[PDB]
Amino acid sequence: KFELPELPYAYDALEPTIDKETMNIHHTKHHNTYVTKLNGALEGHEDLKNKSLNDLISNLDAVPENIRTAVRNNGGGHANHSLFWKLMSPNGGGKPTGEVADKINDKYGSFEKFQEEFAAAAAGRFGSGWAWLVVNNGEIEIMSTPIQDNPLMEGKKPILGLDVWEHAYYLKYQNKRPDYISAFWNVVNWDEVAAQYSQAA
Amino acid sequence: KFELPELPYAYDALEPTIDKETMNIHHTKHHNTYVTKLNGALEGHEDLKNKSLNDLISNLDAVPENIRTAVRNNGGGHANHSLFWKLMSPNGGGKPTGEVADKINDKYGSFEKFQEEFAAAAAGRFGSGWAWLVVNNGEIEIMSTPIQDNPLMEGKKPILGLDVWEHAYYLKYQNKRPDYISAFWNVVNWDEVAAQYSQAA
Ligand SMILES: [Mn+2]
Ligand SMILES: [Mn+2]
Ligand SMILES: [Zn+2]
Ligand SMILES: [Zn+2]
Repeated sequence: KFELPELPYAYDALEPTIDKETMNIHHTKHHNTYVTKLNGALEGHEDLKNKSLNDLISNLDAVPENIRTAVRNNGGGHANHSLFWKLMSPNGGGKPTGEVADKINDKYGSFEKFQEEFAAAAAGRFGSGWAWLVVNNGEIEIMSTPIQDNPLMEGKKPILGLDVWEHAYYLKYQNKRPDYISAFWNVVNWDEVAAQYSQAA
Repeated sequence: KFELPELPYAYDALEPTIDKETMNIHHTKHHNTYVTKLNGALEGHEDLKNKSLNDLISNLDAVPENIRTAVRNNGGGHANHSLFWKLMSPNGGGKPTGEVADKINDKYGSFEKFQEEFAAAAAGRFGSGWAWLVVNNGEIEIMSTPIQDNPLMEGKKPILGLDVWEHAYYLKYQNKRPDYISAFWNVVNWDEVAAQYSQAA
């Protein structure tokens, strides 16, 4: 029921920023694994096996203790990475657009301002985890979920996130995470962020 | 007061198993950073600045909330990695020796038995973290501390640990952690484990 999604672009379609090589691994390895561990946990747990990844991820209570964690770590990863793949593009980057843009300025004053905040957050997260641009009600803040936890698990709808696990950049940038973070901006598809905004609200 | 320690061996003195390259980074980058962040936190906090890394790490309460975390994440890392560097050797590996050996058999029956347990633990830890072979009283168990937390922070004296952060192997093994884990065994210096055992007890 849960399947590994197709990359809307080539694996080298981002080769300057993120090396096609990690793209290959991070996609056909890690991610896939999550989709695997996931499907094979809900195996036999009927009522669960009938829920959307989102619902499933949201109400982490309906899942029995015995496998709650696995649906978490694997349910989140599969969800997080799923989103990630779409928040980049060979024909993307630049500055935000749409209401998302405005809101961003209403927020931290200027986009560059926001960025400086985000970059800081993405670098804040110790160990593994992700950084995001939630949308709590008519508002949007900046947070960072550890390991694979997804913000939807706290009632906050994501619209932008950045894998910060060292496996998402250690090949090309090793320990220089800020560099990886700076680079990110070039590929980020604000069109998606936009769409992901209207739906949430 | 706190300084980055010298590697008792060359950076390529483990080149078949762990690539000299990561050895260089993991040592002169990551680790160093921790020693940096550490010294620069206790800066000004007098009574603290007079404690041994161990004491300091142990009683994580005496540290004010405002910097407790930093002494943690950085205090643990600096301690963990410090130990790690010594738990390997170009002239090491093989099977355990000394009372440590016996105890190991008393424990899981056989060393290979223990290994199978350890390897499992090292692979268990989700996200970042380390796996260890604690020594609680006259006994020794197997656990895994997340991120940089160190078992000494729970009253358990370490004698063996394995960096499991993806930065300790992603260069040579990428996502194949079990392989990295298997490989580990070859370099592990049981002589050290031994010594580290007598002292604890
Ligand atoms: Mn990832
Ligand atoms: Mn490390
Ligand atoms: Zn069930
Ligand atoms: Zn003080």
